[PDB]
Amino acid sequence: RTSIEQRSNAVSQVLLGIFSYVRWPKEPAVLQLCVVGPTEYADGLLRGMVQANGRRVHAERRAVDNPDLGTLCNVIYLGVVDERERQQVFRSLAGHPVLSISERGTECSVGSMFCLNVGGPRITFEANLDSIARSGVRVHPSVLKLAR
Amino acid sequence: RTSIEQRSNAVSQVLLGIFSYVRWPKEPAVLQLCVVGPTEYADGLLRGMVQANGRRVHAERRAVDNPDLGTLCNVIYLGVVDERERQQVFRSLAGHPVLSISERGTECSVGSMFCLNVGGPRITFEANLDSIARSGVRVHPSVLKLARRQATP
Ligand SMILES: Cc1ncc(CO)c(CO)c1O
Repeated sequence: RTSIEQRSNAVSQVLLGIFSYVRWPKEPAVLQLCVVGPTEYADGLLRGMVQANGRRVHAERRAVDNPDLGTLCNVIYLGVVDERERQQVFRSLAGHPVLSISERGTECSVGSMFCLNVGGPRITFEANLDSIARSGVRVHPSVLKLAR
Repeated sequence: RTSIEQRSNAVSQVLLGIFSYVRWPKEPAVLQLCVVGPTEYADGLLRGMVQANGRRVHAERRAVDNPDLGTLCNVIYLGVVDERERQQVFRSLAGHPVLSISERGTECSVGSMFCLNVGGPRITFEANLDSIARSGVRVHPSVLKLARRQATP
């Protein structure tokens, strides 16, 4: 088991944790996760995951310029994108109840609601409170206790 | 246009095509492939592949800063990394017989032997003679027959 694999599984676990604080307006029977753009640590997600409640999380890769990310995805896990691609993605998510989490995120000021920092002894993440507030999903504030 | 999983599967086949033109000085029983950095089209590779002669390609992701990439990997599928990360990677491969292929076309300028262009109707690729020469492996020039046909409607 490589360190990328260990981390990938941790990313899976961190994500499940975050998911538990999120509520969608209409809760789907199967939670759709979309991995968008190049990622290092999404392989665990892509094998599939199940929430504590029993809801299955189905994950697949979708393209940065898929115009239907907002209706096809309940959760976005965002990899390497440039500014024009990131804007494209979030224009698709606009007005839809979509949880967004980015794999990197030096700053986490614009774009995703939560930004993982995966390198390092443990995975940490930051919260973008403004993204959270414009996101369409409800987020229990206790999740911030799990952030950095 | 094409789907992501379609492209990934096609990436597998282009890579197998490229492998077929390459020879390692001491041919291993199992070809070791390392996916390094963030990738969008490597999920197929990571299932493992088999070459026409029946040799298996074992694939796994490895860290950019793994100093033993050159020793642990026969092939590098290079993802989308930064300047410093890339330099680390190729410094690690120096003096080791390693085939390097990049997911994006930008990397032929900076160390990768082959560089894929995945968007479009077919997957095309370009190559760099400098990086090939210093690679420690032999590449038959016929490899560009595959690139040319891929680039042809
Ligand atoms: C594409 C290409 N790759 C490799 C070589 C020699 O390794 C040649 C011939 O020098 C070539 O044309």
